[PDB]
Amino acid sequence: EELFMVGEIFIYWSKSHNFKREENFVVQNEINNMSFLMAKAGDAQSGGSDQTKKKRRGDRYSTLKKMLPIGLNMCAPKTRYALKDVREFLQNNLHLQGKVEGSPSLRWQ
Amino acid sequence: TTGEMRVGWARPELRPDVELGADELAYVFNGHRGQRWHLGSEPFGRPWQSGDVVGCMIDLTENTIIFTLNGEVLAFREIEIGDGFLPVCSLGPGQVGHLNLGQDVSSLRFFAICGLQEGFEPFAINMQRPVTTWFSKSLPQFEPVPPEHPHYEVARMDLAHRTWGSQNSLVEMLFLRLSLPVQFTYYYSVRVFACVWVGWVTPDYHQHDMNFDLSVTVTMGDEQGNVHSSLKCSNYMVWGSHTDLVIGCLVGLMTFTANGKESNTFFQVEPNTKLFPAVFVLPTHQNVIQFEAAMFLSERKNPAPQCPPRLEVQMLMPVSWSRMPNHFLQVETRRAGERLGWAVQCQDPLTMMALHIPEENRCMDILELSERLDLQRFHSHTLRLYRAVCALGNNRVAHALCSHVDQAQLLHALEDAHLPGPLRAGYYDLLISIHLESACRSRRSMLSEYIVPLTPETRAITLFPPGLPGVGVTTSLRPPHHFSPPCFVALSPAIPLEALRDKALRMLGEAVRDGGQHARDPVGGSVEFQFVPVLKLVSTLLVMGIFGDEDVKQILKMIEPEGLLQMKLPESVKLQMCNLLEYFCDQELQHRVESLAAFAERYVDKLQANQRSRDFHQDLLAHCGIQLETSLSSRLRSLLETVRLSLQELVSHMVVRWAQEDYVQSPELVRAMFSLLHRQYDGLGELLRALPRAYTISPSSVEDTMSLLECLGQIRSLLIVQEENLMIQSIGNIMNNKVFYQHPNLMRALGMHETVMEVMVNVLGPKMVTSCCRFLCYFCRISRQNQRSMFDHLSYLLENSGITPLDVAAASVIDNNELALALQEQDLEKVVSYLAGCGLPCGGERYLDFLR
Amino acid sequence: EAVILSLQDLIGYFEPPSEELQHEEKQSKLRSLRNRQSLFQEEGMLSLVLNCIDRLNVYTTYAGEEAAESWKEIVNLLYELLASLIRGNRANCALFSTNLDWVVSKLDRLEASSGILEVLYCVLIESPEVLNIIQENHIKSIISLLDKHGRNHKVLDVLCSLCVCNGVAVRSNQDLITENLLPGRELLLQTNLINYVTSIRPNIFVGGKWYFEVMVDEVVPFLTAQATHLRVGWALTEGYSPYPGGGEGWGGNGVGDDLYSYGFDGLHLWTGHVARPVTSPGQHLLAPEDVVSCCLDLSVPSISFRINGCPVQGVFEAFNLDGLFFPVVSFSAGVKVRFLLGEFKFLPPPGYAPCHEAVLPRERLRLEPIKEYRREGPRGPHLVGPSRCFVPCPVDTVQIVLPPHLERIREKLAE
Amino acid sequence: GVQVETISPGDGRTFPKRGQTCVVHYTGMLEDGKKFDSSRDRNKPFKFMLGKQEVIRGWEEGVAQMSVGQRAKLTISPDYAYGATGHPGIIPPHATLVFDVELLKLE
Repeated sequence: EELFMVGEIFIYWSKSHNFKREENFVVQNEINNMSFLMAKAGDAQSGGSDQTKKKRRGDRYSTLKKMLPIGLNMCAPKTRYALKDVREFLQNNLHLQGKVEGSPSLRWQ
Repeated sequence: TTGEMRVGWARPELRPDVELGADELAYVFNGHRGQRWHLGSEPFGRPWQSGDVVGCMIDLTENTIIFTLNGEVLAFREIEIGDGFLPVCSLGPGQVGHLNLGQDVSSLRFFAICGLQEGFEPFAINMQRPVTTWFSKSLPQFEPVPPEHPHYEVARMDLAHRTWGSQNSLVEMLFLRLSLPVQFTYYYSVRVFACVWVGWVTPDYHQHDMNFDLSVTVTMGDEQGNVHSSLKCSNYMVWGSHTDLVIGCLVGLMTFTANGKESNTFFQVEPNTKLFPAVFVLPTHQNVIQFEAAMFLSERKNPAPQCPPRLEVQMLMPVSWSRMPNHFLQVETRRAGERLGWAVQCQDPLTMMALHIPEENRCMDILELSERLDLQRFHSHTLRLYRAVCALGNNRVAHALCSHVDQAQLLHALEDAHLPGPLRAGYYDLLISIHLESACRSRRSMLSEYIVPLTPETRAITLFPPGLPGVGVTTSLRPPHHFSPPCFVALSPAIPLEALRDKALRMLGEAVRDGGQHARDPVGGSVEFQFVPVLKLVSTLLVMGIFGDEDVKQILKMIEPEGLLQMKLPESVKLQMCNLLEYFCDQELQHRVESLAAFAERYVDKLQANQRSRDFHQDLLAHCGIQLETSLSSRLRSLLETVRLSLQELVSHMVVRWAQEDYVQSPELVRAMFSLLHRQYDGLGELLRALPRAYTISPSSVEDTMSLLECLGQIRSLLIVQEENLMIQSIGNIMNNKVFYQHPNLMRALGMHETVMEVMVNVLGPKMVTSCCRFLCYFCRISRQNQRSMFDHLSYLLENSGITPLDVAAASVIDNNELALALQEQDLEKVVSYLAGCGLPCGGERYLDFLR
Repeated sequence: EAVILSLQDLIGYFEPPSEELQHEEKQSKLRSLRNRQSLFQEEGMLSLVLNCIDRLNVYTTYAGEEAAESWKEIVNLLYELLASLIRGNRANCALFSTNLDWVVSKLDRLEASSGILEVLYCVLIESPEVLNIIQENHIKSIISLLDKHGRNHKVLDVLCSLCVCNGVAVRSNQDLITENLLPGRELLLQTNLINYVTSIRPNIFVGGKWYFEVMVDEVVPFLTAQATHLRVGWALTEGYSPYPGGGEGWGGNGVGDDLYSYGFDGLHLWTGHVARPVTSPGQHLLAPEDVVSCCLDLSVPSISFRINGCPVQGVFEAFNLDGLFFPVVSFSAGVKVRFLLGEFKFLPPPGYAPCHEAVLPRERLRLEPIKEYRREGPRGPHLVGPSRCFVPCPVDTVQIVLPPHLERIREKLAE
Repeated sequence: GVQVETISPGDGRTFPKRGQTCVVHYTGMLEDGKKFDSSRDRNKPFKFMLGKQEVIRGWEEGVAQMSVGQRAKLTISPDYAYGATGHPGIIPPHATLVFDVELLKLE
């Protein structure tokens, strides 16, 4: 939390794995692997995109993450995210679009 | 510090008196042991120790209560969204804690670790204001018995009595204070079925225990030390198959008839003090007790003597309890202490805005009303009642209100933000009422009149700045209000003016600033109370015509800027604000008329020298008006070029936006709004209508004119209904002024006579008629055209005069051939018909003289 | 049963239009309402219901009442029914312009008084002449009824209605309201701003004779518009809870019946909040020169407060001697005062142990705010309590004995 | 009748004279102490010439028993006060008053 940073990017690669977990029937086979025998923790990294002190200012916004929320609507539909457009924020927009599509997987729960 | 302390979300509905946790209306966890409660205890991980910052979280929509421990999850999930939940904490015996809520500056490990990440809302993001938390007193206070009180179960019927006994075999200690005390012969009596401490109780009682007797007397010395032995013995009353009787007759000295028969006064006699006829009762299971020389019911109230026992609805029988919320009292005390000398210091003043109910004395702060909603509402109605009793003018009564309200208390009403809003609206309206109302009456119509003096100062007014209503050039008159500050030995209530306008202006800066910086406290608990009472106070005080120009400029900067108008608003607030803009339009119009009349007076001698350089002369002034088709005429043209016309347009530019986006529901808003709209466009025509009411006057006479003006402000105030004498006084004074001779034209420019006639209207539904008709007659006498203006109402005056008022008709008819012609024959039909009514006379000579 | 049914049917028939409706349609339905109101009005159904209100009020429970059990309801509905006729047409109120004395006469019935109050409300809200008619009499009964019946929001709304017609204001009634409410300062909710009471005690308790002194250091008599009180005196543990909200009578000290006190000026002790007028060796304020001194006695009641050791008479009697007793100093605002638990400026015969000497267990001296829910640390406002509280009482030992082998073992142990 | 009781000494000297422009702070509450007035509530001092006879008889008498700078409670009798009239809607008929009189200065 104090870093808000590359450590979050290291978590972001795990978030890409979360998209992979979101990606087939073999993912259910991991439960079949569990038959012989997660991603939510990584969500904190998405919060880092909103950033250090600017995050404290974020409650006053009601900070930058709200613009990322616009990407979340697009997430249901990912080079296309770039069309909505600080290029790093577009990368942060993509991981949020992925986490939002991962959030669509949370609807299954 | 470490220790048990239930903490978590709960509901408003919860009873404070009950121990927290086990009840349905809570969702909380332990510190010690670390488990939790809803409907009973559940296991729950990690008890906290001292220095373990907590944090507690809820999702509504999805329903969860995730308590955090230094931001760590370890619950009360899937709760129904009911009341809207209170955050809550509750200490055990001697455990210590420190709740803190919101203020991101104060935000710490509790928040940064989890708060603005997952997406959640600490309380001061909601508010500029510090929260007002609540807590139980240990002290019992009676509250009237709810149906099913644990299961104690009151009932009533009326020989005076009432039935009792919990249907439940419930355990212990009812403390039944009766609702109504005493003040300083009367039978009382109590009947009990299946041991009990019958007697009488002081208002300050607060002991809830199985113990009895337990609560004192006093004996003065004479510092000789002699013996002024008498002093005190009252601090109360007590005692200790088949039923029994026990009265409590008093005024005065106490009595105690065990089994209906005397057993000595174990306690007796008192100065002049309240005593509830309370009884303490350990239940003896089913059917326990019953209740009831003039009756107590008589002594307690107005109907004393009115002897027979009239049992009453207030005769409630509350149990004293224990634990009730009583407001944190945000601002509190500023004590500081020392040792090795043990000095202690406080110094700083600050105050509760207290009240009490005398019948049950208690130091009940007004802020406490905010949860005490019923009694709150009742108080708001008391405020409306004072607003009604102040009664538009009627100043005499108002001083009695000054006895009951205090100026400073209203100033505190200006002070507090935590005060719940309806009451606030009531108090600021009291400030409008007790004081300012006479001012707005005095200067409303007089705002309409637009008269000006011919002082040389009026010669210097101009129009353009080298626009805006900021100038204090004012001129005109509008006679000063006379205050009558209220001594209490042995006719217009007053304020510290300059302070109150300062307090109020500051109040606006501190009002608009909060929403300009944006927040949602919202001050009164609603935006409507966050502005309307205040903007009322301001617009009204502004009507009063105080405010030095710089402060009005402060209002303008507060609005234009060149902003309150920047703000999105509630309908009502928009209404008041429209009244405010309306005052600006009236003020600017006063500026316009003022500049134009000022130019008239400036142009007078320039014309009159031209008149004589080598009525019908007024027609020559019309020749001056023939300038439309002599360089001075070019000066006149240039002045039209000035007269033709940001302010008016901003009113357009935004009021139209209101009427657009808002959908202006509720009339009157609309009416005043488009009244503004119409009056901004073509202010020239609004001026056109305005002019006849305006009338220039010679400065040397103005003083007397001023006096004459107040006479209107006498009668027009008296237009609204003893008082008839005040009126005769007023109209008499209107006779007394020489100006009424000197300037008849202003008099008729005033409604004046019709206003007097209006009184006649009210009078005609009786001795006032005399002053009225005398006035109207002489008013006919003073000039020719005025006789016409009075001529217009003859159908009314004639038809009314069945009986002197008719003499006015006569005077209206006397001189003019024109008026003589002017009447239609029907009016004569009315006269001759009344003469036909002279078949049964001497009014006939009167009507015939009218024909004469 | 037919009567109840007809009543409910009439009250329903006249149902006032809802405000939620579009303005126009509501106005039309409202005209229909005015019209129907007049339509029962010329027919004398009004006065018929008046006769019902008369004859039903003839008794109060007779007739075989169990068959008539419905009565408490019946007559109720009629008042409401009457109200139903009133709210629109002014002619109704005009017919009540004569009957109003009767309306007040039925006002005292209690049995359906709230609805009767709706009647009278509905009457008074309309035609002004009816307001003119009412006298220096019936209104007094109105307020008396308000005394009789809690704090209805409604009742003051009546008086608010009595004050003003439609724009004109009938002043006699107004002054009448004034005389009949305001002087009593009882049934109305009287109010005033009050400075916070604040009280502090030095360290920890007592409970023989015991004594202390308190120099005033700094007191302004009238800082803040309220006078600055500075009471001083002893109090028992669980019977004095000086919460910031105050004590009974506009705040104060002596407010506890479980409390004892003195100070300020004119002497005069406080108990039960009540002051009683003690004499002084030249009565004087607790100005800084003056020094309170207090010697509470065990068993023996009276606390002989003294002005620099000058006697202030005999005082208290018959204590609630239960649990620890402690010194207290109430004060407010511009107060600064010195405790003198022992640097005494006076030394009474009283046989007291000095309160400085009270610190015998482990009680480090330190003034405390009594009980108290809150502590204003720099970290922030603490929430605290309830906290906790003598002549020690050991359990018996002697009623026991040591058996032979074990008594010998405890003798060899004894050596 | 009126039974004035001293609170604090002032100069301890100059009793009021006829025609002096007495200037005071005070507060007024009933027999039972129900507050009804205070000059402090306005903060602006009350001002009254004495011997001007404008005040109730018990005030004109009660101030006279005081001296410059002096503070005193004044428990004026109803007969010397509003009395049987009462104070029209303020003080009920036959009601004794209580005043925390605080004479700022005799003049």
